[PDB]
Amino acid sequence: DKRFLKLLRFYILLTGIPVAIGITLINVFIGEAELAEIPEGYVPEHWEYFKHPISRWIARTFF
Amino acid sequence: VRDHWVHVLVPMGFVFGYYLDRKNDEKLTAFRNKSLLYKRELKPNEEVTWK
Amino acid sequence: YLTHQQKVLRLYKRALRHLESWCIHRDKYRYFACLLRARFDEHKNEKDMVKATQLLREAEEEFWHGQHPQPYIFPESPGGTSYERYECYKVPEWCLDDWHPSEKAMYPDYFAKREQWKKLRRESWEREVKQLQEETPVGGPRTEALPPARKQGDLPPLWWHIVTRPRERPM
Amino acid sequence: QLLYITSFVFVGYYLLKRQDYMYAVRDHDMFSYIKSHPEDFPEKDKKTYGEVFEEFHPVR
Amino acid sequence: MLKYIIPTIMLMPLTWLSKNNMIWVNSTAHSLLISFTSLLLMNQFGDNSLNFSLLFFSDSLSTPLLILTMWLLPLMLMASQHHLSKENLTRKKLFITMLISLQLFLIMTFTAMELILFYILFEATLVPTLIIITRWGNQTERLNAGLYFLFYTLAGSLPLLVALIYIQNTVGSLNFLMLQYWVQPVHNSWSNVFMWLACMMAFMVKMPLYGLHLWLPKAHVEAPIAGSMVLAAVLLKLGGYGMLRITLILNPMTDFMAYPFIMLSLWGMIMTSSICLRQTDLKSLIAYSSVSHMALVIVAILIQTPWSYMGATALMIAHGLTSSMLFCLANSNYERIHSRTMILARGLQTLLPLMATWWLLASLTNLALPPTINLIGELFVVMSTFSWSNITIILMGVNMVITALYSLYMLIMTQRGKYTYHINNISPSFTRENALMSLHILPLLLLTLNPKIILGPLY
Amino acid sequence: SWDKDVYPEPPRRTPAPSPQTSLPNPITYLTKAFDLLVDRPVTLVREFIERQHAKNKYYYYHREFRRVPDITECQEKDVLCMFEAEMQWRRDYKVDQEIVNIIQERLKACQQREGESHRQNCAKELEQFTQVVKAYQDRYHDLGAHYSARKCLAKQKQRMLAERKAAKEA
Amino acid sequence: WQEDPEPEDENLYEKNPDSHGYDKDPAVDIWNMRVVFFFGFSIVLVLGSTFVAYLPDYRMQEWARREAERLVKYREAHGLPIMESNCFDPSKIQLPE
Ligand SMILES: CCCCCCCCCCCCO[C@@H]1O[C@H](CO)[C@@H](O[C@H]2O[C@H](CO)[C@@H](O)[C@H](O)[C@H]2O)[C@H](O)[C@H]1O
Ligand SMILES: CCCCCCCCCCCCO[C@@H]1O[C@H](CO)[C@@H](O[C@H]2O[C@H](CO)[C@@H](O)[C@H](O)[C@H]2O)[C@H](O)[C@H]1O
Ligand SMILES: CCCCCCCCCCCCO[C@@H]1O[C@H](CO)[C@@H](O[C@H]2O[C@H](CO)[C@@H](O)[C@H](O)[C@H]2O)[C@H](O)[C@H]1O
Ligand SMILES: N=C(N)NC(=N)NCCc1ccc(I)c(Cl)c1
Repeated sequence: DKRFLKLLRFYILLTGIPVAIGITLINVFIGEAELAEIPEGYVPEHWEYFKHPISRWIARTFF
Repeated sequence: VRDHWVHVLVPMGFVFGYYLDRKNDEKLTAFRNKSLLYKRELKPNEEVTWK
Repeated sequence: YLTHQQKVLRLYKRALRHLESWCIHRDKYRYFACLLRARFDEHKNEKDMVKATQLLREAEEEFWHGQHPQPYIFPESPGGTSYERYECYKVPEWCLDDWHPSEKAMYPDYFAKREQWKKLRRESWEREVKQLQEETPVGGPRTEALPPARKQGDLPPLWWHIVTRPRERPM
Repeated sequence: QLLYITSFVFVGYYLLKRQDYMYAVRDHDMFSYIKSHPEDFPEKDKKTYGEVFEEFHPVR
Repeated sequence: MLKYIIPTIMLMPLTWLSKNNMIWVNSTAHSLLISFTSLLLMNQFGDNSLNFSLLFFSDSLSTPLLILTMWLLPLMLMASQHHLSKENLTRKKLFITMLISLQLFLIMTFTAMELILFYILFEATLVPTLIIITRWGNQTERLNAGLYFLFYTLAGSLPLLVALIYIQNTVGSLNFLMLQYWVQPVHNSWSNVFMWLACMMAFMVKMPLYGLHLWLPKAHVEAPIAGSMVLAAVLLKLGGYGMLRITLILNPMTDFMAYPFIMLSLWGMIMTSSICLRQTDLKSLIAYSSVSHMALVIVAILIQTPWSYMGATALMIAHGLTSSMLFCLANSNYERIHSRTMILARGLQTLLPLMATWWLLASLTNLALPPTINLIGELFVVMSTFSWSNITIILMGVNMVITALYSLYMLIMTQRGKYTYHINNISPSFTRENALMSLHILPLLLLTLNPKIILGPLY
Repeated sequence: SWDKDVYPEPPRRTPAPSPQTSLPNPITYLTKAFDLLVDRPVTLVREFIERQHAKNKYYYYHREFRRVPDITECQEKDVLCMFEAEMQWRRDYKVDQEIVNIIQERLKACQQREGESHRQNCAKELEQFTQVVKAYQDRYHDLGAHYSARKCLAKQKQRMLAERKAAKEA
Repeated sequence: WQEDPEPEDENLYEKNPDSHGYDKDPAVDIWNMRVVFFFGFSIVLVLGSTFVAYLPDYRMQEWARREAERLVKYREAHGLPIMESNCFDPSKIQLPE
């Protein structure tokens, strides 16, 4: 039982810690988008309608 | 490597399936840039709105 | 199953304990416990077993009327407050067989002596089975009593689970 | 194994051609009949939903 | 959907071309990668469903069922590999092939636009499921369980085939997007009463509806563990998913045709919950628990309100993970004591401490402890049926009391009390078993932090 | 931060401290400790993060949906027009749900803000809540889980017919 | 009759006290443990949970709130009703009779 919990904790932290660090660095050194009026004659890309950089990246990349 | 070549089958299936999904969209462009909601004029160097 | 003598003695113990639950105070209990003993001694020599049975039957109806609805129970007796309290901590000995070798390494002396008990159990088993086989009437045992070991160097048949049972306060 | 695939593909190719021809013939026949019998296939005048009345059935 | 169909198919050559001893490693690893990619289906819009092509589409209803389907395959592979260890290699590969083909039919079933395509794939799931039960089940009765499973389903599905073909002739299409716009009201007549029944009874047998449920306890008692997991987690939900879709074209006739089936489900859930208190077979108890839970789903689907459709979707997902977990917990005991009797092995918390925690967590979700998605779904159904009729709160309330009673009774009987003296082969929990339990409960409890993705199209 | 007109608040009126005791107020000194030990270090961290955001400034927009013909203008069974009209009706339905949520949030904030005087002081919020709920109920309530623009229209025409008949009899 | 006896049940811990329960071969047993834990926990549950948390406005729930604020601001500024009983313009409707 102790071994399983140790293994479970290790593999969750294996990607969890890098993801937690990556989210923090993204939020600090990139930040969220600022709401702006659509400039006249400008057609935003579909991924420009979302505020968070990770959300924009998901929309731009996969969706 | 002959030991670990089977590990490309499923990933290649996904790439091929992703590929076939995109070609299937190309047969469904009857209304690209023709809907009342999203119809507009093409951007200065733009050839199609989506693909 | 119970003899007449056994039934009388069980009533006498039972009535005293319920009398004790009513009286509470020791001096009061001592006084009434003596009167109750006197009533039992009033018919100790009744030789007519038909009359003796009726006296026992009437005493049981008298007990049922006068029993304490909430008698004292020793904490660890059945129905007591501590009954079965430590069953959760009792672990059978065979679980140690499944310990990882690293866990076993922390008690090298305990597990050395444990092997000597397992060896003793293995080398005793065939005698125990053969002793019971040759002491049992044809139609199987008639009672649950087990025999003692007859020879020197023999162990009483079916001893392992009695001798190695969990301790009453195992943790 | 090579001839199994080739045999199936070869026969399958011609069966597919006949299949597509028979459905084209079916459509060709159907449109000609509609053309030759306009009285049985009138162009009905369609109304909008603002004009058409549909009963409302509340779900409550 | 081809980005999921093709990789699922590729699991078959992967299994057959794997090294002899790497069949479980390879198929488990790659079916988890497929499960990972299934999260791309979360690209759901507020107005339009995700319509890939003429054949397949996803919306908020099918997406959570698809992810549950694709997550369950790797779990079924870990669950099965121990009791199949003495099987010869070719027969192990055939077993894995049946599981892969079942996933292929399921992901196509949940995404088909056209209702005859749904019917065929919905029916195709019978073949592998029957093969798994009858070939790899343990005891003699598995042959009868296969027959009851097959013929209960076909007695309902064949009338559905007639009704669907009838509908296409009249309407001109069975594409579900078209039916959303061309649907016409069903007027009262004896013809439409039987059209309504032909459209629904097949799905009711799948749920299963109370009174048509007796096939389910037989199938579970006889099926291998993977058969139970897919049966409980996904196969029952084909009935729910089918009813959620086909009720579109049965209005307003559903207003009164639902009453006999609401009474069966409202009363049936109390009777099956009470039955669970007296069951002696642990797999049979869990099977009856499923009938009780699915009774709410039937009621929610039949009363047709936004809250009930959200409750129905959440319950279907929550029940799938919980019931599959309970079967896995019951199986892990079975693989030690080789008996399903609930009273045989007691006091197991003393011998298997961590596995007793999985039992506790599984039981808490089964009795719907807030804020689990099990409660969210059940609460939403209870809210909506109260508006349907205030009196139903009494039946719902009584069921929640009895549900807690048998959920904890199952926990108390197997995990607490005194361990059975003569059972001495209770070896410690394997890493495989602990990982299997945690791969049910962890996704289930993580969904509490973001329930919207399992609330369906009406969210 | 947010539009003060959409989410109005009254002008705050705090009373100045008016001590009538010689004992020091422990809250006053705790406030100084909180400002020095908690708020000040927190503010410095935010100001650092705000500097990084300024270096990388980018925008996102609010999607604007062109109006399209609604279900009343769609010919029967013309799926292409019904589709655009139906998707529009669904978008407005999700917007009206949020309008009711905004009004409910005004009502809830007023009740908490006004304290024991809330029954009198929150009348306007209560009345506005009552009206928007009535309008929302007329539009969408009782449509069922398979709601659509068609069913919404059928419900409106039923209401309009009852309103015309009532005036006719009046 | 001519039937093999029923084999005794095998305890995987006897030959391999370090068994993970996956396979009797220790090397395969360990690999099968790693794929389950890495692809199951490290990837699907950790990355999948992160993916779900940052979905771009699932079903335009956020857009509808921004849109509702825009409409409420405009309609109150101009003295219009916040919301109307009629969803569809009665001028586009034609009642029977
Ligand atoms: C925790 C690990 C998680 C890994 C998954 C996430 C990977 C992506 C991390 C964020 C990558 C940067 O994300 C991206 O940043 C830039 C802003 O800098 C944005 O881009 C926008 O601003 C940049 C300026 O920087 C300009 O090119 C332009 O104005 C516009 O494209 C993108 O809209 C956003 O999506
Ligand atoms: C839950 C996690 C799921 C894991 C999925 C694992 C499989 C990964 C599949 C990756 C597919 C990426 O495929 C391709 O990627 C590039 C960026 O790299 C995208 O790049 C494009 O994005 C949009 C598309 O309108 C546009 O800005 C532009 O055309 C281009 O930037 C493509 O839109 C996408 O089709
Ligand atoms: C005319 C068109 C024909 C198209 C044919 C395309 C595929 C043709 C493949 C020909 C080569 C097959 O060659 C044969 O493959 C299998 C697995 O690959 C090998 O045999 C296999 O046995 C078991 C699995 O059953 C495993 O240990 C391992 O996968 C491999 O040793 C044989 O040792 C090899 O002789
Ligand atoms: N006697 C019948 N009802 N059946 C029948 N053969 N109808 C003839 C109609 C038909 C159907 C398919 C095709 I292709 C073609 Cl060319 C013609």
